[PDB]
Amino acid sequence: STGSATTTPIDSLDDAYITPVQIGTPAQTLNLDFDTGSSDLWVFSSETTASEVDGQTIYTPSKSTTAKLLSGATWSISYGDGSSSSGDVYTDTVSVGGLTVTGQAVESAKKVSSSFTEDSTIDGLLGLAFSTLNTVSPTQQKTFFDNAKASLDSPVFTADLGYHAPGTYNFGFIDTTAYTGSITYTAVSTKQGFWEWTSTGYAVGSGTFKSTSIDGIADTGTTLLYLPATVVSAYWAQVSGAKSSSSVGGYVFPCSATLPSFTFGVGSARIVIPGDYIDFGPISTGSSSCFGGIQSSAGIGINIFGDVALKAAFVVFNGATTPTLGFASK
Ligand SMILES: NCc1ccc(C(F)(F)F)cc1
Repeated sequence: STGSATTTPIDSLDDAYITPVQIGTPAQTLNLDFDTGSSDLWVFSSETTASEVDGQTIYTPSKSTTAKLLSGATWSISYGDGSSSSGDVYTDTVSVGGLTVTGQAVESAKKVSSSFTEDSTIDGLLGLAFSTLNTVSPTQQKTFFDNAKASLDSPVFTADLGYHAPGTYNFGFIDTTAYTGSITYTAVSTKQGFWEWTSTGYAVGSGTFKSTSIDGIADTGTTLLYLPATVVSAYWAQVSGAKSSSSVGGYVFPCSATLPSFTFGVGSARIVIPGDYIDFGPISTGSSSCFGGIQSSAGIGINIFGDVALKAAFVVFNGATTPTLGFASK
């Protein structure tokens, strides 16, 4: 079997992408943030504290004839930006773009952090990292991808994120019309539970390519590109008037500037991020200072190839017994 679903930016800056997901019988459609950096499927629900819900669509297990309380199971998660949520666990039927999994753990949020509350467009997260990171206790639960793996034609899913435009998540097949050239595959380490790989180097604009190993994770759930301080300094040095701001918390640049492209290496191949992808607009309404899409990972402890990088490519998440990551130009 296969599945295919359209993913849509939640705002004009591509801060995140939402994908419709059908949960329960009869179907309750929620717009979830597909996150290859986490491994929990959690949703706003009828159990969420009422003051913590502001316009989200909620999952109501009592209206689903296939929902089953997973007795005694709880979950609690904290993301790298300080966000947090927790609750109990149901099992139910979950369908993504025609692909159906029965008995999927659906984690019902009783408490959500303020970050999720003030984002009315995101009804929950669908984790697509490895199941070792799932937070359900005492019995760890499998991700949607892991549960679907057996019935998929191929144990892969692909991310084709658009720049200020809709994109596609495909499950079980590789759309050979969605990219140009060849797909370059590279090895994945699962030791930390992430889609972790090693980039072979970088270049700024039309400058020389610097061969150097950059270990990082492919994370559709992170907006920006977080790279070591040496790389990020070399990039912003080429932008007149750019500077690292302590009050803003990162590199800003004059909105009048034009940004150079950024190239990262995948084996012997190169993926070019257009300079326009790195512009995240004024730091405040009316400001002439703009926020940069490439920031330092020094405060995070891990390099993150977020949406800024992934939307420049067609990305294959190959969940075979030896997992690999595929990158192609598009
Ligand atoms: N997108 C999920 C996510 C968020 C943060 C991290 C961090 F901070 F631990 F690297 C990993 C994964």
